[PDB]
Amino acid sequence: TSHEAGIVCRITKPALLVLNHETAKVIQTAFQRASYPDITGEKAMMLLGQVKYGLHNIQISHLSIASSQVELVEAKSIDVSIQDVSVVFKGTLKYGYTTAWWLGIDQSIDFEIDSAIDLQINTQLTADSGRVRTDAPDCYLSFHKLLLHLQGEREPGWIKQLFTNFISFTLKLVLKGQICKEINVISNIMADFVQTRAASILSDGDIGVDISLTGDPVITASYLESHHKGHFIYKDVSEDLPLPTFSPTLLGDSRMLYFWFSERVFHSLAKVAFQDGRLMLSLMGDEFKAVLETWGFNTNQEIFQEVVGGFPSQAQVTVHCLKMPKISCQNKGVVVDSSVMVKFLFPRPDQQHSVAYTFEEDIVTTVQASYSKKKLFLSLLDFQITPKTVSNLTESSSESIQSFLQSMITAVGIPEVMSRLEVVFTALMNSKGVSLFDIINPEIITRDGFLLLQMDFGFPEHLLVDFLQSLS
Ligand SMILES: CCCCCCCC/C=C\CCCCCCCC(=O)OC[C@H](COP(=O)(O)OCC[N+](C)(C)C)OC(=O)CCCCCCC/C=C\CCCCCCCC
Ligand SMILES: CCCCCCCC/C=C\CCCCCCCC(=O)OC[C@H](COP(=O)(O)OCC[N+](C)(C)C)OC(=O)CCCCCCC/C=C\CCCCCCCC
Ligand SMILES: CCCCCCCC/C=C\CCCCCCCC(=O)O[C@H]1CC[C@@]2(C)C(=CC[C@H]3[C@@H]4CC[C@H]([C@H](C)CCCC(C)C)[C@@]4(C)CC[C@@H]32)C1
Ligand SMILES: CCCCCCCC/C=C\CCCCCCCC(=O)O[C@H]1CC[C@@]2(C)C(=CC[C@H]3[C@@H]4CC[C@H]([C@H](C)CCCC(C)C)[C@@]4(C)CC[C@@H]32)C1
Ligand SMILES: *[C@@H]1O[C@H](CO[C@@H]2O[C@@H](C)[C@@H](O)[C@@H](O)[C@@H]2O)[C@@H](O[C@H]2O[C@H](CO)[C@@H](O)[C@H](O)[C@H]2NC(C)=O)[C@H](O)[C@H]1NC(C)=O
Ligand SMILES: [Cl-]
Repeated sequence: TSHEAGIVCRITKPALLVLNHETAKVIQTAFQRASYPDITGEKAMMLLGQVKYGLHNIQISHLSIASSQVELVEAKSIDVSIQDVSVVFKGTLKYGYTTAWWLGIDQSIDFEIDSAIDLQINTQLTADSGRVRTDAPDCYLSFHKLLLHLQGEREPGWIKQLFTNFISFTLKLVLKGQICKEINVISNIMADFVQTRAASILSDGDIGVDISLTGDPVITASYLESHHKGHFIYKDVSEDLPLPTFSPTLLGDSRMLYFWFSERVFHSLAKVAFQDGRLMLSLMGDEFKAVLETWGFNTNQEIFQEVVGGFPSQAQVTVHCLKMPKISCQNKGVVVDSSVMVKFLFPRPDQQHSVAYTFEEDIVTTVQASYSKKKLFLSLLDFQITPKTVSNLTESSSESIQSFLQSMITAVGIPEVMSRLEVVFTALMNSKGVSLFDIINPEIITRDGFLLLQMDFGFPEHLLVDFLQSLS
């Protein structure tokens, strides 16, 4: 089929398989969070009269898991089978022979309950409140054993029989209610957390993002796919604009993670970014000098002397966008068409001899992108510069002074701004946790109308441990 979405996330079977390595940590958390209530009553026992009993303070004492498999069922669910969770519970048995007063005082015996269980959890994914919800109403438990063992192996005659006939089957059913219920809460905590962190990665100060879902997620034998709006929000105003169409066939399913972004999302980001007054740069005395030195030039050079010239520590250059930049994705790259104002001031003791220029121009850049060693790299495939109105502010002006400045915009300006841009977007990623992941051979691929992120990842097994630990 086809979906209306600004942003699409596709998590493939291979990704689930490396995620499955930590299924046991999740099941462990579920058992540790479950409540096991006191089992009490007072029953007539054979030859022994009314006996009042209670199993008390049931606590998990040991828990291990043998293995887990994961399978995607087309249009239905993510199905995880877990074999041989062995749980040892401990508790305290308290009873007294109520009617048989001649048999002596009430008793207290420590016990353990030993079980082995296979679980089958079939999780369905649905949209709720623009959020992906998880639901496993089909959560199967199969007990291999549930055996009571008293400390000291005491048997007056009524205990093993009572446990077997009145206690285990209703306990099994209580166990299932608690475990399955708690599998459901952890699953929804983990789903909601990812979504909130996704949104956080796309947010900054007064800039937020709406990644509300546009329909129920999709499951096939090969992947699962969520479709989001991707509208940027500025000071809590958003524009609920029509959604671009998305075609599932656009994506492969061999990498672990695919992210498809419409160019409409870039339009949205350029829009709020411009509104926030962010698309600007200022270089004063020694910052201007430092920028030239980065690109292999030097304010003390002969060729800079007529422009800068005597007081290079007092140079001033500003760039700012005049209107919102225009961003397109194309097969060749991402094209940003920017209308800028570049202002120069290289003062002299006499202000009449200060070189002072302003350049209104469109600069169009075709850019390709790389991710490597935890950094974003931006590449210039080509550029075009078309001035609209150049102004000199003093008499100190010449076709060759103007052409020096233009050449600086081109040779130093463009590559400097690109450098600053990649540094800024890399720091936005890092500060939101992206650095912590092992992103493996990611590809950034531009096409007509959309950008593609494809990658494998490594899951630092300690990150899930700490998150589950942080749940308390
Ligand atoms: C679409 C991207 C917009 C930028 C591309 C336009 C090309 C540039 C066009 C013209 C250049 C002229 C001006 C050059 C100066 C910019 C270069 C630079 O020097 O610096 C980049 C700055 C960051 O500088 P600054 O914030 O300190 O402001 C400084 C301003 N002053 C001090 C007043 C607060 O501007 C920014 O980066 C703006 C972006 C910040 C967005 C923050 C929200 C985080 C959201 C998402 C993260 C990534 C999205 C993931 C992919 C989804 C698809 C969209
Ligand atoms: C993480 C999901 C990866 C796989 C899904 C890929 C889809 C990606 C979609 C969108 C991108 C969103 C990014 C994913 C979220 C992690 C981002 C992250 O890098 O965040 C780091 C933090 C660590 O510190 P902090 O929480 O204090 O935040 C403060 C962070 N600072 C201090 C660095 C600023 O948090 C953490 O890493 C918490 C890590 C544990 C949370 C796992 C939640 C669900 C993941 C796996 C489920 C395992 C179940 C196995 C069953 C499989 C059966 C199929
Ligand atoms: C992994 C590398 C991350 C680094 C990526 C850096 C790229 C940054 C750039 C752009 C950010 C893109 C923003 C896009 C918006 C995405 C929206 C977005 O966040 O989509 C998320 C929606 C929910 C979910 C489908 C997901 C994640 C994992 C899923 C969960 C894993 C386990 C969960 C099971 C239910 C657990 C069952 C266990 C039990 C023992 C039976 C499961 C499947 C629930 C749903 C999530 C992606
Ligand atoms: C001495 C100096 C005097 C000169 C004065 C200066 C004068 C200069 C004047 C004007 C300069 C203007 C020209 C420069 C404009 C260049 C435009 C320019 O560089 O535009 C680029 C801006 C960043 C971006 C939007 C882009 C394309 C790629 C995008 C990236 C793709 C994925 C990236 C994700 C966030 C990361 C996911 C990776 C994951 C962690 C695995 C993403 C979306 C970041 C944003 C970029 C185009
Ligand atoms: C900006 O410099 C002007 C002199 O420069 C030339 O003309 C520019 C338009 C530009 O093409 C540049 O490359 C050329 O070198 C200057 O313009 C005029 O004014 C002065 C004094 O009134 C006059 O002597 C000069 O000959 C005039 N030139 C022309 C061709 O019009 C202008 O004064 C200056 N701007 C300001 C406000 O300082
Ligand atoms: Cl006894």
